[PDB]
Amino acid sequence: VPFVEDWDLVQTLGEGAYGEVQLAVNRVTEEAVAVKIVDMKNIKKEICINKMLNHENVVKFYGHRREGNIQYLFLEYCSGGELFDRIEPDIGMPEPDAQRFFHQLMAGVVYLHGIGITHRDIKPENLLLDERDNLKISDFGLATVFRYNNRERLLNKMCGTLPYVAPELLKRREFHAEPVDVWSCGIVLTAMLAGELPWDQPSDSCQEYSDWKEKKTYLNPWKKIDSAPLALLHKILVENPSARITIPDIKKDRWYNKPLKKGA
Ligand SMILES: CN1CCN(c2ccc(-c3cnc4[nH]c5cnc(C(=O)O)cc5c4c3)cc2)CC1
Repeated sequence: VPFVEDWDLVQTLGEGAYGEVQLAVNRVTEEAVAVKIVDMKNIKKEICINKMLNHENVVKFYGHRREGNIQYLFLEYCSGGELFDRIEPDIGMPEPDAQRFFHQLMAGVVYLHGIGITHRDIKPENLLLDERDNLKISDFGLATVFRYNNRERLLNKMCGTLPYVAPELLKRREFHAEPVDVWSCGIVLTAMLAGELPWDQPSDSCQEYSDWKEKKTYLNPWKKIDSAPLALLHKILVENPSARITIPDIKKDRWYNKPLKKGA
């Protein structure tokens, strides 16, 4: 079965910081793939990190090939698109659906953290869905190593997306990598259950963030969220990253372990 690496473009799937992502369809084998096209006239590091990854909740990397100035990355096509488009504005989605996606998100993040990688930009636009609605983490363009030879490195680079970034990234010179990813997962959960982001950024200058710190959960988005997931959010969206809930303890949370959804 030759000619297994000959692709035909069809649709613009999206645009990232470095370039655009297009759907490409194979020749003989009829495989569909996502191809990231960046005009280099950062992606080197993105490719290196992608080569480390192999997990059911991480978008698969197939390979790379450059042509002078234009770098191509070949990646798994997720026909369900972005989680972003499953979130209904001002509504969210059914709690059992949110719970399942959150379970899969945690699985993916545990995997990454276990191999010493932090994503640094978790948000619904970077969480894709395959044909069976399985959630897959994508876009490692801001990802980096925070643990190597069993030694943790503190981060200092401000990066990510403001509504999703943890407060310590705006307040402290250095910070631990893992609690930052945990925080963004909490913002994702909030979005799934409310169809709105709670604040522009987690700063003292942001009224909506002050309200949350004051425990005004009679306001939106919190009043739309049931007491059980809201109790989890209270543990995740903690300002002090050392007091913030860790993933092992998220996995013990009452809502996290609530039977909600029937199998397929
Ligand atoms: C209304 N439209 C519905 C469909 N939609 C959409 C459709 C497909 C994708 C899509 C599918 N597989 C994909 N596989 C990927 C691998 N890496 C990336 C990346 O940004 O790094 C991005 C992708 C990626 C994006 C993303 C969005 C775009 C909005």
